[PDB]
Amino acid sequence: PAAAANYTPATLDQDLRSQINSLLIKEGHVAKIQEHLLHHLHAHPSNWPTVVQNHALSLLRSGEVTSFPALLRRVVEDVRQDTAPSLAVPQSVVEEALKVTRECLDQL
Amino acid sequence: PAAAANYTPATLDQDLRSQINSLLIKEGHVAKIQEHLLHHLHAHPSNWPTVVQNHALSLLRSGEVTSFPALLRRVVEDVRQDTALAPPSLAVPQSVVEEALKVTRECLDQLCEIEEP
Amino acid sequence: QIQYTIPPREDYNKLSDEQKTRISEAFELFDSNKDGLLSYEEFRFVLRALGFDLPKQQTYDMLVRHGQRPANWPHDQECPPVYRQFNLATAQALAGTLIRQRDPRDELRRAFRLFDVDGKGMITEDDLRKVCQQVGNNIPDADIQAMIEEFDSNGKGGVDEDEFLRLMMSK
Amino acid sequence: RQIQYTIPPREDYNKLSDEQKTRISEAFELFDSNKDGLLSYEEFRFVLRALGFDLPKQQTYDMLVRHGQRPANWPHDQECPPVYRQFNLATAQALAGTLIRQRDPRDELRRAFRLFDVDGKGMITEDDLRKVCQQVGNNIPDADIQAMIEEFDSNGKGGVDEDEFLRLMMSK
Amino acid sequence: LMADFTKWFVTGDGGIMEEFTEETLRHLLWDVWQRHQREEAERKRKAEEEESWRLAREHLTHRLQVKYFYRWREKARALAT
Amino acid sequence: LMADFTKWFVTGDGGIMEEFTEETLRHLLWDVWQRHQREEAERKRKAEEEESWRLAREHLTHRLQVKYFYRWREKARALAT
Repeated sequence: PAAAANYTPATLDQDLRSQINSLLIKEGHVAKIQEHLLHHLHAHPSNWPTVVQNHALSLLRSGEVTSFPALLRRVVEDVRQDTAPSLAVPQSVVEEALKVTRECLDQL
Repeated sequence: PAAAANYTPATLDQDLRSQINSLLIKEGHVAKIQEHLLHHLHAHPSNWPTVVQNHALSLLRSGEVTSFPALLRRVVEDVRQDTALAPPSLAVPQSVVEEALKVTRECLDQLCEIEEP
Repeated sequence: QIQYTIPPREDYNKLSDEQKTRISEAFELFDSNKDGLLSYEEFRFVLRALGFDLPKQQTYDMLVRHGQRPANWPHDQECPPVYRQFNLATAQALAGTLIRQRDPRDELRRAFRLFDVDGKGMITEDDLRKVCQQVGNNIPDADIQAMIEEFDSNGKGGVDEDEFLRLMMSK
Repeated sequence: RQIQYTIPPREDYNKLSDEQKTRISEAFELFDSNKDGLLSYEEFRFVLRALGFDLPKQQTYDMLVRHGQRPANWPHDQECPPVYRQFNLATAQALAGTLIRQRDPRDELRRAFRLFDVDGKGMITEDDLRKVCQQVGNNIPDADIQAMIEEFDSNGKGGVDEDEFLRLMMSK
Repeated sequence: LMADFTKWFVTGDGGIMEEFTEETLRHLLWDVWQRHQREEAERKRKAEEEESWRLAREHLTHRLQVKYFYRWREKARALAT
Repeated sequence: LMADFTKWFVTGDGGIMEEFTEETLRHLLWDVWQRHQREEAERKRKAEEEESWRLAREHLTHRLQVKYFYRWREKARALAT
């Protein structure tokens, strides 16, 4: 019930029509939660959260950030620098995301 | 008894041999002790010792005097001068003096006699 | 943001000798290292000694704006705000500004809390007596009785915060 | 006969350092609870004891009679006793100054030795240095304090006695 | 190929990886945030127990009490006539 | 009359009244002296324990300990080379 239509290949490709369509259909018989679950359970083994927490802690300890939203913005900004101890999410769970999302996206 | 020498009357008189002699005779077969008793007993009623003590206290509390001998010399001088002026004063009341006259008189009457020229 | 800059002294100069002496006193107290320099937390304490319980944000702003690097730090490398220190000048200027900016009511409220330790909400004769015992000087109970009765407008047996402040600010 | 009420000289107060003068003013202001800028006899005694002076009553009394000023409330037509006289900041400053400048440097050190060694053991050990470290608040590595003891322990007794403490604290 | 589409879908901008990492960071950071708060409570409490501070505090207390007590008593004495 | 002689003897210089007053003063004054000593011990004791002095003392102790401790440690590290 879903046609790729050359699938908008580039990782940077900015398509929201297809994305909101697929996401909307996918939300029915929700899969988002399955991905989230599998990912956390597969996210903790690599030892990333401790890195993140220690960084956030340092940020709070220095006193540079003094509110949770600011801490969130600061840290999300920091992790975002995947391209640059790295706060980048391990490639393993990315491959896992690829697998499970592919599997759950194959059905549609 | 002891024959005297016409008593050298004025209080400030000079003869000291008769005085020490009389003291010598008096200490033997002691009578001095009676004087001490009668005096203490008659000295405490006028309430003099408390005044003396309070003065000594003030002197010690101020810190003006810091040794017992100095305290003694000071208080002795003080009573010396108050006693000088009298005729709260630390002068010894006249009562006990009169008492001294009486008791000393009786003791001396028993002890000695005074010849007449 | 401009950074490492020395703070202005204008708000420190208009102080009296007592105050300046109190600042220098606090500094010298919390200056255990004797180097004429304070750590960040030592500076926080120095301000807390003057009666200022500022939030981390404000002291951190002070830290980045007016914090000087330590000597041991290699100049070829960047220094984080937290590792910076305060000379006497910065502490003086900052404390001065803080003091002249301080609301006059704060010290009085603090004091009211010092007098009324039980948190009853008012200062009674007993409290004044305890404080008298703390000061060391003995005052006749008529005076303290008058200290309460003259300013008690409710006949409650004490003086509340409002009355304390009002009487303490009154000429 | 004795001269009385005279103001004390500042010559011995002037050559002091800012620290000393400030500490004196601090002590004065501390024990000046009435805030009248004047001290009683005992307040002044405490002010001197705050500087670390345990003078005998005789000396402070001499100071009192020589440099004690009558209070204002006192009727000027009658004599006031020495004990009722008070000390302004100037007198306290001058007297304290003389006292500080005349004091030998060993006194403060002996006192300090008693402060480090509170148990009266007769020597300062590593534990004491550790306690003092805890008192000050700063944490120093045990190698330093171990070196603070060992470098100056000439008996191998496990501490530093008074003599050694003074000798080392006075050393150039 | 579906694999390419899912690749774009998961690691693209507004991808699943972004929403996920954002969410997990939100909750994780909240946890460590509360942790830091508790830690600060304890650190402040222990920091307060320092002696230098106790001295500064006591000195201040005494000074204030003196100042405002005598000021107060002065006002009282004034009004008492 | 004997009374005149007694008068000379008692109210004279070196009289019994003089020696008496001296002695009684000696003993009475010694008593009040020891008394004063004990009173001073207790009064000083009570005067010491209270705040103002305690603040001055604590301040003194701290300042001294700091000064000579760090001075000492300086000597030590200096010697360690």
